[PDB]
Amino acid sequence: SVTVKRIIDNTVIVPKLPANEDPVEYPADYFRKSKEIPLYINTTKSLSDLRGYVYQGLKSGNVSIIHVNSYLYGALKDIRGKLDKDWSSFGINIGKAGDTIGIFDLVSLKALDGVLPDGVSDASRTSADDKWLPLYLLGLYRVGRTQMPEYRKKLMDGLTNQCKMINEQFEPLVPEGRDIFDVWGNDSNYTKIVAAVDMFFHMFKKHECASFRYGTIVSRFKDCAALATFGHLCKITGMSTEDVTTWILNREVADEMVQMMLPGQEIDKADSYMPYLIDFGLSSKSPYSSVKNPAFHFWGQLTALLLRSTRARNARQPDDIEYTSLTTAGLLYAYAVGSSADLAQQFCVGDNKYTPDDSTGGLTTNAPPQGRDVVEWLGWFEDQNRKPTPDMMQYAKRAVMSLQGLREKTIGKYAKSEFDK
Amino acid sequence: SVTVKRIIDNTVIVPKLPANEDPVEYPADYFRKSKEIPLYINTTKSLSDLRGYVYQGLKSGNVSIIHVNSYLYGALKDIRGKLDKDWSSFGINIGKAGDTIGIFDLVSLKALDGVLPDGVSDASRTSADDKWLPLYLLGLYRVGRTQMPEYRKKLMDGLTNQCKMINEQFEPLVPEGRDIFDVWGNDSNYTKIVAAVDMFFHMFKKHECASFRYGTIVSRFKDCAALATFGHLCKITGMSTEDVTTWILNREVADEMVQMMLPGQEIDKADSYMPYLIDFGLSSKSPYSSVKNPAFHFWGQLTALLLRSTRARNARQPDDIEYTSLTTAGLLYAYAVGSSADLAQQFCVGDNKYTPDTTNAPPQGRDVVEWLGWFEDQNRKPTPDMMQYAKRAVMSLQGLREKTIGKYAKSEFDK
RNA sequence: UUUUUUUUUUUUUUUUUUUUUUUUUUUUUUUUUUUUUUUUUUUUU
Repeated sequence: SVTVKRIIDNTVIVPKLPANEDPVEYPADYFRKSKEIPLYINTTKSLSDLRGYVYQGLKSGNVSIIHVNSYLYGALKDIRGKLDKDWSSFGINIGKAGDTIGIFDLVSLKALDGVLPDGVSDASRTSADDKWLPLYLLGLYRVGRTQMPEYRKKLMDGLTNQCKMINEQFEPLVPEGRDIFDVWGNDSNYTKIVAAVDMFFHMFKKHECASFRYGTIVSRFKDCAALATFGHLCKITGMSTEDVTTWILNREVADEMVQMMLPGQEIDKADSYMPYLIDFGLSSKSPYSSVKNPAFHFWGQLTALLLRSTRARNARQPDDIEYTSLTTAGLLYAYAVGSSADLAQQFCVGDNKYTPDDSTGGLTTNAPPQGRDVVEWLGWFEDQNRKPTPDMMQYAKRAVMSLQGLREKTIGKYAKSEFDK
Repeated sequence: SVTVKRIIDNTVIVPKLPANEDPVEYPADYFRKSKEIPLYINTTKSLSDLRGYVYQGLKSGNVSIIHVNSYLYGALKDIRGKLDKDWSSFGINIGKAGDTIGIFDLVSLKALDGVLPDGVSDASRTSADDKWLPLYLLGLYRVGRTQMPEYRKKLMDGLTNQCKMINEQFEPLVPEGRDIFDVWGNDSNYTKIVAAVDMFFHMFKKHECASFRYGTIVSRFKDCAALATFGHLCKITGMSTEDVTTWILNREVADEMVQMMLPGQEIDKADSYMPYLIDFGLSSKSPYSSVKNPAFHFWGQLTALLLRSTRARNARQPDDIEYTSLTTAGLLYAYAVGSSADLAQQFCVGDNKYTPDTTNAPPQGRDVVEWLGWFEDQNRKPTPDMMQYAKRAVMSLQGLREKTIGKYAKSEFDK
């Protein structure tokens, strides 16, 4: 309808509305530009010194990020790990058959000049070093993310990990909520280390030091929720990835989907850079984020909730998506899966059940399709005047009533308002 | 009916009522007049000094706006940012062709003479300067707007931002509510800076200092709510902008609409001056305001509420609009969209579903004409199903502030 | 006794402001107050 007129007086009006941008950036379409990920670990002073500046700065309640980065690089240059097979991503050849490589085999540059305390702090601290101190430093990255009292839930475990080798304790005193170390995550160089470590131990899963993954793990797939919700959807319906896809039933979800499955981005790859696209700063607007995939995110989570997901009762309810239609589509999917059990004899002793029996005996009209086929159901749905039948509605009610403790703006609370009146 | 007579005695009466004015002012119809936006950053004394007068005045509990403006101009003349493509708005050619430009490439004049403390304050403060001090100053603009305890919600984040570089803390002590800095927003020169900064970093989205956008952002589209509600309406119904338009069903909403879509105002433009029409003082009565688009604003928000918007349960309920009719029209729109799911197979494996296969059964899709007609058939009075639809949309809403269209909606439909 | 709205008037008549506002919306990115890994009956000589 490129053209709209106003009837009263036959004048043209040209409906337009403010431009929005934030185009996503994929990982591949970046190793076009550079062919290395720069890690500006700056000053290169003694490790013995650095071990000091931190062990102090920590107990103190302030310590330069610049210092901790430098210390980490220091205690982590263990060139451990022997390449099982080969290894390469996005063209970059990280190593190969049994080469020996270490964490920072992901691209080190140095820089700047200014620091803090002079040359050499308090010698008091020894090689109660690598062992555990780095783990702490990395641990805090995880803790620095959660905005809620749950943080002290993690820190608890964050140290009841820790105790392993020396049995120390707390270091700061100040809660968090953003101010303390909670802002380390804002240091492009810090994150790059966290990512490099996680990506590294994800490969050498078995390694005395692979315990460092604690707290370094919440960097893997950071800002890739949509991919995850898609994964859960499959697991939770029993359907294949291609079958689940066909059940997508509104454009902007298909749009979203197409956007996520763009090829040659290595998402199905074992150990690639793609999962850390954010923390290595490969991309500044993830294509797989839940906020750039709102329609999908809603549909997928609402559906899983109707199918009894626990995860899904607390997902966030995006804004500016087409709710009513998104949820009608979810209901249907949920209803189809919900009433047609896979159900098929699996083992036997000489006597199977052949499902056959002259498969026609009950309702032939408004009895809904047998299996889980989009076409059968779409058609059945047409037959129903494209308006949810009372049973579906009943299905939804019995899935959302008896949910309790629902945070507002979650799709849990949305679902319960919509269906359990 | 230019003529009204009184039956009892055949005398003419001439109904008239008080004149109202506030005609709107568009942005374009202004770069007719001037061709520059004047920024009277006054005194031009040392930055080192200024850094002082504020760092003091702040911790104190009073500091001249005049000073802070000057300080800002001081720490912000970073001529950073290299023009990606070209850049021009309303005729004004801001930059070009790989040019390098900085924030204040939007028109500086100087003025007046009088100030406050003498020449040089407390040297105590250094270049813990640009880094973070300006951000604070700008941050306050945002905080200075909200009239509610939510302000300390923003200031919280307003500093837990802050904490990056230096880790400082509070500066005033006195809450807010209009008195402290909450009045900086009244300084035509202050705002002009806020706008210039926002408009600048909206262009150079990627820039070490682009973090300054915090708190400078609520100036973008300030007093342009109607435009926003129209955008949400589209997003929330799934309809195109031209299709949504056709669902407008009462004159004064069409009037309103026509007013908003006046051409050559650059509203669909990426980075124009239009969004900052108020803070650059391009216009003193926005055409896009919610108060100059009441009917639209009501209709648009009511409809979105029926369609499950969360945003919309708290919109304000304008006065002096035609409620009953405005809401009948909204209901219908909401009912149409609400019952006809887009619903269409999108991916396949060799076997698509071809959709191919009464009286008071309502139209199939979402077409105004089909529905208008169906509605005629219904004696232009909402059927029991619609009414039911409305109820199930508004009951189970809780926590409604009064004068919101949330509360209006719940009173009308969930008896 | 004579009185009688616990009425008053003087003007009034939104415990409305119009100057601009109107999601007690938002840096951005983002969103199970998920997860180290192993487990996961606050089962047991």
